[PDB]
Amino acid sequence: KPVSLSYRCPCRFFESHVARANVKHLKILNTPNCALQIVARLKNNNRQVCIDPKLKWIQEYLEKA
Amino acid sequence: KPVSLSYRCPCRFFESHVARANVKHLKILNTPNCALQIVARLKNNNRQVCIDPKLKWIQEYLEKA
Amino acid sequence: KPVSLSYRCPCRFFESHVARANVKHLKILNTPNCALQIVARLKNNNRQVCIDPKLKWIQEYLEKA
Amino acid sequence: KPVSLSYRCPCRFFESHVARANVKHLKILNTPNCALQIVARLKNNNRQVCIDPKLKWIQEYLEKA
Amino acid sequence: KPVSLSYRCPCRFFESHVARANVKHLKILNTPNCALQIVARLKNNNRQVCIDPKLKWIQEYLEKA
Amino acid sequence: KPVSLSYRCPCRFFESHVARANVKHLKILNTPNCALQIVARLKNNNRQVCIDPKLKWIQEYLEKA
Amino acid sequence: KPVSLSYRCPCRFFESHVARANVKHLKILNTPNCALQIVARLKNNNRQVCIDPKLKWIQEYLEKA
Amino acid sequence: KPVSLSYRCPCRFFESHVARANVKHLKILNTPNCALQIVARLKNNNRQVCIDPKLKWIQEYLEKA
Amino acid sequence: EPCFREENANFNKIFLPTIYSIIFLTGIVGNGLVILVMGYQKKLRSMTDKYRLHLSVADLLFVITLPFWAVDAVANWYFGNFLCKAVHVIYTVNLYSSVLILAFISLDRYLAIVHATNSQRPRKLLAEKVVYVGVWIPALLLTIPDFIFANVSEADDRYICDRFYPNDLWVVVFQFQHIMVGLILPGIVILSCYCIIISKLSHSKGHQKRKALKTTVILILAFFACWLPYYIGISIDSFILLEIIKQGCEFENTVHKWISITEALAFFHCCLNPILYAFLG
Amino acid sequence: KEPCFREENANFNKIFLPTIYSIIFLTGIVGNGLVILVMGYQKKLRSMTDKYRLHLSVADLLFVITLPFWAVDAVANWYFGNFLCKAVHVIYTVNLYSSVLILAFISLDRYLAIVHATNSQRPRKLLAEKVVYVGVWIPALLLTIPDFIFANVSEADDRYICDRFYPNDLWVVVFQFQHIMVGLILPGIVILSCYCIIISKLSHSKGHQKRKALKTTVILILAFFACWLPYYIGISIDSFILLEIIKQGCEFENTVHKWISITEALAFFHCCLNPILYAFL
Amino acid sequence: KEPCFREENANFNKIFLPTIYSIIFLTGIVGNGLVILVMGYQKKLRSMTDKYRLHLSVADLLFVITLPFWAVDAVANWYFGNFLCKAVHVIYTVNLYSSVLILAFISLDRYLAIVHATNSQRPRKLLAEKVVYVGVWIPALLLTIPDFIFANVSEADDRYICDRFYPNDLWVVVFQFQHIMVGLILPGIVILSCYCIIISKLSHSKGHQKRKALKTTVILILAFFACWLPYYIGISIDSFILLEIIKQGCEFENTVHKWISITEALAFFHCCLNPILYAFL
Amino acid sequence: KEPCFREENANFNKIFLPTIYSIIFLTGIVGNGLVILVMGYQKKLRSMTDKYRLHLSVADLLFVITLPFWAVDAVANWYFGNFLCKAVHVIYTVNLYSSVLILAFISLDRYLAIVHATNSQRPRKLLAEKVVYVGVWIPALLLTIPDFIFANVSEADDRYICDRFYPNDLWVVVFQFQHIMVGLILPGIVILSCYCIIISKLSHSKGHQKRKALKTTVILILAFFACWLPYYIGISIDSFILLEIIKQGCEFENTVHKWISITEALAFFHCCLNPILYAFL
Repeated sequence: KPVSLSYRCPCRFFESHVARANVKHLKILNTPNCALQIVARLKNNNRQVCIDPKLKWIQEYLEKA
Repeated sequence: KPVSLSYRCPCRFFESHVARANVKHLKILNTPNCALQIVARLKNNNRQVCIDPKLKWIQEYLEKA
Repeated sequence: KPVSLSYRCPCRFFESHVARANVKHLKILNTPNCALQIVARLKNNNRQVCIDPKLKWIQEYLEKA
Repeated sequence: KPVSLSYRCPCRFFESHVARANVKHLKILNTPNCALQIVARLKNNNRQVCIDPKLKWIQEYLEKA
Repeated sequence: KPVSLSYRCPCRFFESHVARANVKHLKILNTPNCALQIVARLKNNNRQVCIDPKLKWIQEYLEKA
Repeated sequence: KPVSLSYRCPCRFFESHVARANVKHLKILNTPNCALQIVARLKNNNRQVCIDPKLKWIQEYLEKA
Repeated sequence: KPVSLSYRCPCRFFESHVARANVKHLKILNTPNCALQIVARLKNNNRQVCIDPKLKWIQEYLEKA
Repeated sequence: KPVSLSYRCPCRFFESHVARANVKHLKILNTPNCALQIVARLKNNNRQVCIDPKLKWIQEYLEKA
Repeated sequence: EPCFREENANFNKIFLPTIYSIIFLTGIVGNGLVILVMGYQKKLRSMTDKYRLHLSVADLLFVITLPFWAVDAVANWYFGNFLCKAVHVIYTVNLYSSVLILAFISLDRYLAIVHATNSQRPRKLLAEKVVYVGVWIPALLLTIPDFIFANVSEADDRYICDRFYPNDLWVVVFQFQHIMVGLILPGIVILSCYCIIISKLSHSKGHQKRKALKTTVILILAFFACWLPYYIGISIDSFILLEIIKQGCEFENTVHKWISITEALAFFHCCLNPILYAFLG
Repeated sequence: KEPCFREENANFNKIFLPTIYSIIFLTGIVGNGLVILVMGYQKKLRSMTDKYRLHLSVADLLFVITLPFWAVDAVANWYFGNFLCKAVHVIYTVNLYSSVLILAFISLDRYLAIVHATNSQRPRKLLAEKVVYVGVWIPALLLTIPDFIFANVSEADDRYICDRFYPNDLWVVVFQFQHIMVGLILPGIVILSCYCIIISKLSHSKGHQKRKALKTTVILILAFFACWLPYYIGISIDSFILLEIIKQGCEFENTVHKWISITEALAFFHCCLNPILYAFL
Repeated sequence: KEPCFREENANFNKIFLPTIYSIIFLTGIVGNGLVILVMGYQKKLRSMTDKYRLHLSVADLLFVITLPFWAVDAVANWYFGNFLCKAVHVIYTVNLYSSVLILAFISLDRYLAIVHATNSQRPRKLLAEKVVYVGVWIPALLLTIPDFIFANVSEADDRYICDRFYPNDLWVVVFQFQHIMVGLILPGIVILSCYCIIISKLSHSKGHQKRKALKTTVILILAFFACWLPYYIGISIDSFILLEIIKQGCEFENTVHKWISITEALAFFHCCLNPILYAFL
Repeated sequence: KEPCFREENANFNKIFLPTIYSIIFLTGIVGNGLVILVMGYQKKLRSMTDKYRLHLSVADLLFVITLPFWAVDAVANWYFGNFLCKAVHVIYTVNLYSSVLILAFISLDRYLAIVHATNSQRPRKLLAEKVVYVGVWIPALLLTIPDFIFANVSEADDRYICDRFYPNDLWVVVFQFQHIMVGLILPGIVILSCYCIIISKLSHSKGHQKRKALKTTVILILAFFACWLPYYIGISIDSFILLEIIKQGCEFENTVHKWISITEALAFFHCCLNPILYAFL
């Protein structure tokens, strides 16, 4: 079945440009056996935008625990 | 100042009973000189509740990256 | 007509596990010629769940009048 | 303390004129050292109103255990 | 066209049982070339119900001007 | 009490320019020892607006009785 | 294609009767390659109505900058 | 009155990042003793945010007339 | 526009009976003591004490009917029409009589200080004969609309003890007459007599044998400071009624709350004469 | 026709109640310890009145031992079982009745001293030594039997609150009416009657200095009744909320309960003002 | 970024402003009329401070003449045109500068009298007759030129507000900073420095009675500055709200505006305390 | 279980805190400058209490030097770096401990003077000259090591706040409990014990005039503890909110924080009253 009805990522918006100063509490969704879906809320625009799991600021925020 | 009020925690009663399917957005609050607060917005009740840092679902979500 | 369009019960959730401490004001529905539909509200989750008419706590709450 | 204000009960104006068809959910309040208060949510006005403990409809709904 | 699908009155509740004490501000609808659609809101039930233009209380309220 | 403010009506600035088609509910408030209130709920803005008692549209609406 | 589904004017309410005293903050819509759609809010009726780009009051308000 | 408190304008904090497509209604406030204050209601967030008087989109919208 | 006069005054129904009961207790105790000491034992010495005895009589008459207002603040008037008329008549009689007693006190002090050589018989003639026809007869004559218009009636929720006028112009002209008789003309008279008293006392700095002016000055100042914010509130409400101030109905509700609170606080002139008698201030 | 509309979000009461409780606890414990140390142990009492005041201080001392417990009950909930709940309740009711019966005894002693200044010296001694105990302390102890049986700890939503629990509402109306009567009406009438007789008899004196000791007594009694008046007015309105009289308010009942808590916190200042009156004169 | 949205319909300000304005108007007109009548027309002044206090009372009378215009502007809107608007604004500005310059002159006169008590008597007469006018009234009149040329009335939506209208916000910031400086900083530094010198020199005396007249002066100066301090703090915070320092608040600016209005109403009580200090000593 | 619910605006606190801070700053700087100028430089001290009051005024001057930094931190945000943050915090903690240790020294000196009035004159001199420094100033300096280490500036949302930062909540619980203990419990017990002994021993005297100097001391100590009591109650309730004892409130924590800030602003009036007690007697 190469149509993929189920198993849909919220992995689309892989935006490299992420501002750590304007970033609110980013949410790591508990997707089972998928990629790391990190929806970061932006305090400047009051909206949640997805971020790719390769940014230096996101990795530094995840490692600061 | 012997007292401190401007800087308290968001850390409040870290629950160990959190459903991974009901956890839609587990926002990790980035704060300085505090514990790793992880407030997850539920799906059934649409209200943010705390999650403990030793939870298996939160560790599996953080280990997906 | 063994298909039963109308006259449906709310007697599905016959859950024996009922917490009396977390039980809010339980609603006994006025359903004529039906079983005792006791939809107990839970103070922990702020939701109403049906309870079977055989629990000891529900019988003790009904008999305390 | 000759006055009492902390244990106050929902035992005000016990009416005996309630329609059984208009009664959607008759939530019986579970309180200690209080009367058997039963507030029913109406269907015509969608407002909760109390019912007396000697009502025939409430007794038939309670015995429907 | 003997169906009269258009030009329908709201005059469907010609109830003589009208309580003047529980009557709120009754609304006289501006229906052109129709009967007096006097919807008398009831303060007891917080609902708007039409009344017939022949009650003694409604005529006394209309004449008190 | 030479001042007398305990019984005042909603009786202020009855506007003559009132649309007959926009009048949905011309609520006639029954106020003793006061003028006949002709406050009507509008249709364009859904706000109650007082009408004149000598208006032709209100008289034509009240003359259907 | 003389039908023109998309790219539609709000170039309809070209009302010359504009009151500058009752005019709220009028909005000039940023429509490229179109006429100046100036929708003026009215403080009397709390509604936005379009105005033609030829009124003396609208031209005096636009030139007062 | 060496201080001034009454005529204080709603013309503060001029923003310079406004999208022309997101600007649905750029309401220009008609007030005295201030410059051209123009707050545009956004389409994505449905919230009014101001626009600078030297913006290219606002100048193109004002130059359409 | 629909005003829809509804207050939801949950605080007033618990605060106004407290103030009314406090004023009733201290007013009936102080006025009973003052009437027992001076009006029965004849312990009065100066000419001011006759006017203060008249003021205490009017004060006791008002605080007798104060518990009716204390009941009417939280519950509603289930007493009767005749009691409603009597309570309103006694209220207006006290309200004008206290003001006219204070004006007569100021005029007596003007006669005593300035005309200190010949005004001995006129002050006695005043305080024995002219005080009745100059205070109580106008106070009883100004209660004719209280005898006519005051009636208890339903307001579609419960009973109300008030008055009902055919037109609102009657309401605003009676409010303006109440402001003009209660505050403006007697205040002008008192200020004129005390300005003349101060200007004449500045010429007599060599002797300081009299200090009975301080008691009357303190009493009059405390009375007018008690009655000033209620008069300001009803003046603003009277200008609201005369299509001058048109700022919505939430402002009218705020003016109603201010008038009720300041009217209840303006009954502190009941605990003014005997408290000043106790302190000898 | 809503039954209760139960409301527990009083955020300011849990932060204002322990502050007032701790201030009154500290001032009461310091002042009553000093008064009992000076005039109870060292024999520094001179006049006949002070013995009664010493009794008052003992009652005041008994209250301020149990005042921090209520402070815990202001911000936490009760953890001390049922015996401490019964002891705290019986101590508060004993102190509340005993202070007003002591003031009735002081006022009647002043009536005996002022009017019968010639042949009443041994009845005053019999009043202050022998019959005082069966006058105040025995009725205050006998008025605590329903406090002894009915005060307990319930099973709330993990609270364990400490209160009396009645079989029905008729009992709480009867006991609130009896509390209003014995706390304000009969001793207030007795105090007012003795003071009216004292003021009437004192006018015959030629400005004697025997009324110099009356000022502290009337200041103490007036301060006590001014402290306890708004709480009594509030519980009168709350008792009239029952018996279906002013039933139309539902949030008004919650405002009444908040007023009861605030005025009951403020009415514990009667323990504060007994040694404060000894610090001054 | 929401710029202001300055529309909150603050109803309690429009009922609290005319009460304070009318109270201050009545007591200011009565007290300043009495002070000008006694010590300005009859020649009752004895000490050298009374001439400066007469100047202060003249300025106080000038301001309380135009205070009911501010009451009418508070509860209604302005109807008196532009000439009366300019006159009211210029009178308030000249009174506000003249009172603080007069107080600086009183403080420096006290410095000359206490320290140089031997060889400085004719400099005090030259201070109090000749150079006082060019000391206070000439700079206060020269500080009113932007008040003369910028105060007007706008063509608003049937309100016609009385205010000064500036070309830009830089002029508002500059004139607010100049107002804060001339009203508080330099006369406050002068008064504090001369009073520190007075207190340092007064310790060498052997408890002389020459400091009995210093108490009224320091009480008047302290009452004036305690009246004007919170308004100055509020307008300093408002001036720092401009030029982008505290720009993160929008409703905080409206709270600052309400605080400025309330404290400006309460800071007009400096007209109250000049003849009140003459009523007492 | 909601995580934070942190209040974001606190609009009235930002306009009320600099007003109180500026009033206390001006009065403290003027009064403490006058007290140090008169009794510290000019040798005007007579009794033994004035040396301790000079020490208290030195600490008061030190705190009111850095009070405008707290005003700027209240209405703006901190811009002065970390060294000024550490200096302001260490000066505040030094003054807070030093004032209460100085007051304990005054009370124990009064106990030595009243009880041992015959053989204790050289121990009082050794108390006031030599051992006072290691009594108050050395423990107040040694109690600032966690204030020296842990007070810093963080990186908030462009705020740069000035606060003491701890590794975990156990440290802030321990240091809040230690602050409550050293600030209220042990010096309060010492002061109460010495004053109980003074009052018990003073009853043996025949009404001597040696207790005339005790009134100013007990008024100063009572004013200090009445100023500091509600802040200590608020932080005790906050400390018991910590360790999961009161856990049912989430907006109650915000109300507790607002109460702590308001009562901490009002508890800086202990700098005000020390030279105010010297202005009076």
